[PDB]
Amino acid sequence: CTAITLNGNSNYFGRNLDLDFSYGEEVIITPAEYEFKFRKEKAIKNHKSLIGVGIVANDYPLYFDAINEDGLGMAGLNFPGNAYYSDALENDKDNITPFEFIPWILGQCSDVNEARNLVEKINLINLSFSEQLPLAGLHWLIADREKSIVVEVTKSGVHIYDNPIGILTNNPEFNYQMYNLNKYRNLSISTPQNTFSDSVDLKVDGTGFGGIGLPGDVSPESRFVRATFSKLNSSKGMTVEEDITQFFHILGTVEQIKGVNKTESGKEEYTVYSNCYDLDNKTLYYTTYENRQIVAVTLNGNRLVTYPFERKQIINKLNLE
Amino acid sequence: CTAITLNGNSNYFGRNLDLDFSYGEEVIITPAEYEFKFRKEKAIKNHKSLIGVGIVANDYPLYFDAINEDGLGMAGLNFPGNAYYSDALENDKDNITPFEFIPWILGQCSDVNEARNLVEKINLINLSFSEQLPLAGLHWLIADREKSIVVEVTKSGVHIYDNPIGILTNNPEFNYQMYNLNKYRNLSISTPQNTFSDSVDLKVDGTGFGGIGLPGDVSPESRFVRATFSKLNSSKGMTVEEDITQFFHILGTVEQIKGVNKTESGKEEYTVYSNCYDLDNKTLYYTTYENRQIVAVTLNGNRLVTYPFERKQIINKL
Amino acid sequence: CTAITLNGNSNYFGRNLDLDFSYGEEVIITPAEYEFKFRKEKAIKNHKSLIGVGIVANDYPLYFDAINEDGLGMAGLNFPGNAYYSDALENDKDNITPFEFIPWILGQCSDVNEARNLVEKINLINLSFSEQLPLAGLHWLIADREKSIVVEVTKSGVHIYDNPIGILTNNPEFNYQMYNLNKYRNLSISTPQNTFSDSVDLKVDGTGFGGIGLPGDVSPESRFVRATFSKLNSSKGMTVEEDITQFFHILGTVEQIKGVNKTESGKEEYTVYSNCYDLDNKTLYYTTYENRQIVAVTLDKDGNRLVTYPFERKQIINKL
Amino acid sequence: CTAITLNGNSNYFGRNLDLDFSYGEEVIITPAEYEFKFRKEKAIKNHKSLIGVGIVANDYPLYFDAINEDGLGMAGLNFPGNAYYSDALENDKDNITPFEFIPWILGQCSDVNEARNLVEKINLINLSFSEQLPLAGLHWLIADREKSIVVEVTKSGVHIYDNPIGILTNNPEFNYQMYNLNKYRNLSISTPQNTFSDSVDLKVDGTGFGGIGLPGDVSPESRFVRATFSKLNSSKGMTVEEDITQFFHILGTVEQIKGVNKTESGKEEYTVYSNCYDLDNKTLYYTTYENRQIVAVTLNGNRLVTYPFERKQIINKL
Ligand SMILES: C[C@H](CCC(=O)NCC(=O)O)[C@H]1CC[C@H]2[C@@H]3[C@H](O)C[C@@H]4C[C@H](O)CC[C@]4(C)[C@H]3C[C@H](O)[C@]12C
Ligand SMILES: C[C@H](CCC(=O)NCC(=O)O)[C@H]1CC[C@H]2[C@@H]3[C@H](O)C[C@@H]4C[C@H](O)CC[C@]4(C)[C@H]3C[C@H](O)[C@]12C
Ligand SMILES: C[C@H](CCC(=O)NCC(=O)O)[C@H]1CC[C@H]2[C@@H]3[C@H](O)C[C@@H]4C[C@H](O)CC[C@]4(C)[C@H]3C[C@H](O)[C@]12C
Ligand SMILES: C[C@H](CCC(=O)NCC(=O)O)[C@H]1CC[C@H]2[C@@H]3[C@H](O)C[C@@H]4C[C@H](O)CC[C@]4(C)[C@H]3C[C@H](O)[C@]12C
Repeated sequence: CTAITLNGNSNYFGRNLDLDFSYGEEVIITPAEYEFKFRKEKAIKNHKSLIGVGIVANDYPLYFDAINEDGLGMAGLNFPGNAYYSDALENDKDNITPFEFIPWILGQCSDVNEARNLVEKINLINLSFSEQLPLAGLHWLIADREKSIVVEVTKSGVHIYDNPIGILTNNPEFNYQMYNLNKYRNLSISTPQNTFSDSVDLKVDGTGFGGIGLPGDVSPESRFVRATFSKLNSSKGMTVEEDITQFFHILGTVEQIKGVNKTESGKEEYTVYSNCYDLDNKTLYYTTYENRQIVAVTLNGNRLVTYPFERKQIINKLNLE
Repeated sequence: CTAITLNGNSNYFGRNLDLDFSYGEEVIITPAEYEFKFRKEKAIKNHKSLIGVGIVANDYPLYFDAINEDGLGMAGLNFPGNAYYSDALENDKDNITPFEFIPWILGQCSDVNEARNLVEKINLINLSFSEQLPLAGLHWLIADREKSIVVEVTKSGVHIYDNPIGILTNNPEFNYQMYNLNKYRNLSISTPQNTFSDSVDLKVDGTGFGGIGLPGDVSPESRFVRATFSKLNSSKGMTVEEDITQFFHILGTVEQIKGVNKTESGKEEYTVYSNCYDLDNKTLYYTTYENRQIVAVTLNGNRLVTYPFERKQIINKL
Repeated sequence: CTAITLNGNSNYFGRNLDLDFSYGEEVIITPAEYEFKFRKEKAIKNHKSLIGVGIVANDYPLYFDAINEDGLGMAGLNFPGNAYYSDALENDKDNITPFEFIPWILGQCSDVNEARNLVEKINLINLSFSEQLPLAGLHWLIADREKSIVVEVTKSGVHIYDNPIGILTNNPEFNYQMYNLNKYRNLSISTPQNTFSDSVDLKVDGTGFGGIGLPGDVSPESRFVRATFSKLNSSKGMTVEEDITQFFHILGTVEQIKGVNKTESGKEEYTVYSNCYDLDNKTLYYTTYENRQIVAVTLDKDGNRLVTYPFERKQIINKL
Repeated sequence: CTAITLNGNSNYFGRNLDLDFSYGEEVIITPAEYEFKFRKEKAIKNHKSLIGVGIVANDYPLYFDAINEDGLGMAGLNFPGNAYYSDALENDKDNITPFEFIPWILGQCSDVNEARNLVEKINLINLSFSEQLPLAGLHWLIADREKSIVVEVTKSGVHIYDNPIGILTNNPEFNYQMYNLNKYRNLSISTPQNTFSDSVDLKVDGTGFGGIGLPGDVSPESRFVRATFSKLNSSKGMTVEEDITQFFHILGTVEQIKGVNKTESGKEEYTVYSNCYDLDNKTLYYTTYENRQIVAVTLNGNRLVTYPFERKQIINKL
């Protein structure tokens, strides 16, 4: 997984979902009056509306990522072995499951400071959705038009990090990912000078020599460094449309193609989908492994509204046969 | 630039064009009876038809890359400083300009063996198209449904290589690009064993550790390595559409986004377009920096036929 | 700085000292009845005798590293910015200065277990030796013939780590150094198989291809990785002499030569000295940048006065 | 193997011998009137005196490396599969065996210019010293106080390269090794500026960050890069003693310790010996894997004078 933010003509938030199969992902709109039920807390019948990507099960929106009507976003990314959910209920804290976490925050919070105050006081409980859909360890990026935070709930407690670069992947923990950037300080967007030695006449026979050292593999640390470099150095766009186009290019630099990353099961990890939310305009844009054409749905009831993903390449054919 | 081939349900050939500006390139179809004129050789009045990408100047198709009706493809890629074009004509050679080279081969040859035979008799001469379009240094990938060759014309002469992997980028020369792969033999698609030492407990907290050491930057040698790793390991598709999708993902692994590669001039190098030719079906598929949605035109008079590129993002709004 | 342990025919502990300048360091033996004075604790008049390397100031042994008569070793290595020394006394603790730490542990402890029990009760306090000799940020490797620990005293408190590989350099903190090893699991001492793709005939035209990916620079994390690789894979010696030989080869893999590492002052950081303590035989072996020949000194252990041997800083060449 | 030159207060040449066993190497002085016999050329009764390292078989000095009385040095380094020795005699060339090569050059030449003239008319012939000492592929560094050349005799003939850096290891061929330096131009001896991005506050918590990217392994290409970086940046000494000390520190950067490099035989490759010749003072300095103490012998007869290497650690016990 890779999640990023971008500040341009509007303000954006999005992710690659990286997995060795598809859940049959869809656009899910949760209107204001869809009743959010909680395993261990009281229902909320009136809340902020959400748009995002996930699956519906038992008429519950299982968000992979989403935004709300105020342009606050939240994404769950794989965090195997580091996530620690409590086996105890707290009498003085909201006892919230991981699958309830996106609704709990995006339903009630208009910005990152409100999200942070609510997250500080949460008890994330170790309770699975169902036998079919068991828990797996996550961590979260939470973003608004101004800034982003990382939430990692581990054995040492609820950690909230200011995220100065608006980047997140998988393991390790965020301080380790941020520390890992320090050894790449020498990378550049332009042909560097010969600091190796002015006693040898080193030749440059192409462009891009300044990036040499940037890791190119799809390990989480490599994707965290490559996404950071690509995002922080990406050219400014003239329009919102150029920004969205640029955002999918940034997610592309860390995309996983089928065949380069074979999991323990022997299945191929790949970028199932990519998305870009325009936070200011509350619009979801997405692509899938199978379809390059961007698809847009805007957030404008007590029932979920769903649009299933097209998993076929939609080609503009100029001529037949 | 990066050019690749792929063998799947059908057989493919295509490239990224990486530059700091667009030339206003378009689809050009050159029909059988468009007359090819050469600066130092007899005109060809009747030839194979071409579909490709480039510009039309003075009613002449300046191809960046193209295929013919037989499914033979040819791409010119930047080769600055190494390309050497002769000021001298040779009476025992075909004297051909670099900009005439795609027409000369694709007009006349049905396959790579025929291409190699014609290249073996060539003398690439130092005459520019015009004062406004001077020669730049190029090398070529020539591919059919079965195999590919690289043509590099340098000070030491006309070099033709068998391309065992179907990959080409820019400098250096092909024997250096191929030799450069050897130090990456240890890379893997899978989590490796701890060979570092049995005496320390090294842990894996994520997938993709096998690839650690693959280069990520957009230098030509890094892109040669990354394209090769991505292409040779890419999963087989079950249909031609799955193959075209997979092809565009492979070119995506070595795409240049605006901002990460700033030239001597201070302009941003970027992937202007990406294309995939289906050689067996004679169909061109392409994308542009500005438009993710693939456009297709199939090769099915004596005048150039053109289809301008649309550089606007075509978004499906539900 | 790089500090290592090695287990062979005997058991060894030692370090590179990497600095911009020599500090006039020399061999210092502290005998059993040299009185150890502490700023905030009772003097120790009878203790284990020490042999190590450091400077003498106002008749006090300021050790860079040392062992005791029981073969317990301790080294202080640079840890700038991360080291945090307390401005206050702490209640149920021994209040010990950083310059007193080596005397405090090696004077009283015979093994790592005892060292750990003592460090658990310690508070390192922000008092300098003198105006001319202010405190620098350090962390410590403590080693015996069996095992080693790391001590890092930071803002979050006194941390003690089991050191499963017997390696320490500088920054970052020990959990970061250890985690950083994980990305190198694929390195090998032998020619690897082509796992890149069996669709391309990759050729091997020399030995050492298994190591490709091992970092070669003298940053502290690169030295941590390269020392770990060299030490864990180093061939076993047949004799104690072969072990000592090997130990100096291992420190050599992460030596800093003059010219490759230029500090902010313009001065080059370099390996001032390398040492190997034979813990079982209580013998200090050392080399200097200037002199390749190993010098040996054995633990002068009775008495009450510091005994010192200055470093030979000339190349001692066998002319036939 | 790694061979280097260094220019300081005097001028130096020397090498690491990297192998998985010892031949019982020794110092060999060949006097002026030891008769050099050649399998296919006229004997040389009077020549320049030699001091070097190697073995003596059948009263013949088999040098691994040596200098002569004029301060001209030559070293043979492993070059497996690339070295090609001729199965033909050439009437217009000197037909010299690989094991005669060092005597042929150092015996007759007073500097690298002269060496180049003689190599331009050599034919290295496929003729072994004996059944027990068969030919292995070599290439050569030839060095004087001013400059150095590399000789690689391959399938495509006798190649001679100016060596602008005074470094040699093993494979690949010299143009490939020099080309491979170009991707390291960004390395530095000082803490670099944050060029990665202004928008993130990257921290430096130690010294040596400028070298990040330098390869640390003992592959021939990694040793070439590392030796080059270490030698071109090494600090000047104010004395000859400080130069010799520095020289052993530079070779130490690319030394092979027992255990990190296992040959196809499963034996450990290690730096058997390191040497430093003072070319101006005609003095050999050497260390062995087993003895850190530097040993000196000066070049000051019909007979080889030889001193075995001590392979015991000579420790100063106070
Ligand atoms: C891509 C990863 C895969 C994680 C995983 O299973 N890793 C195991 C591992 O790597 O060891 C995450 C991101 C969003 C996750 C889903 C969302 O949180 C919504 C929902 C939450 C439920 O608790 C479990 C099912 C699921 C569909 C989740 C399945 C899966 O958890 C997803 C899709
Ligand atoms: C500029 C690019 C190569 C990319 C590049 O230079 N990027 C920077 C880099 O990689 O350093 C090349 C590829 C094909 C070339 C064109 C084709 O060969 C057709 C035609 C050939 C004429 O001789 C000169 C004009 C031109 C339009 C050429 C202009 C230009 O020469 C092109 C479009
Ligand atoms: C000053 C250097 C730190 C290295 C460094 O960063 N210098 C290069 C530079 O400044 O660029 C340290 C390393 C070991 C230190 C000594 C040892 O820790 C022992 C002892 C400890 C006392 O607390 C202070 C005096 C001193 C002699 C210390 C003096 C000095 O504090 C030394 C020698
Ligand atoms: C094999 C080594 C180089 C080290 C090596 O091969 N590396 C191990 C590896 O990388 O596998 C070379 C260097 C000098 C060579 C010798 C000298 O040229 C002198 C002499 C030359 C004779 O033609 C063959 C025997 C020999 C003793 C040679 C044996 C052997 O040919 C030597 C000693």
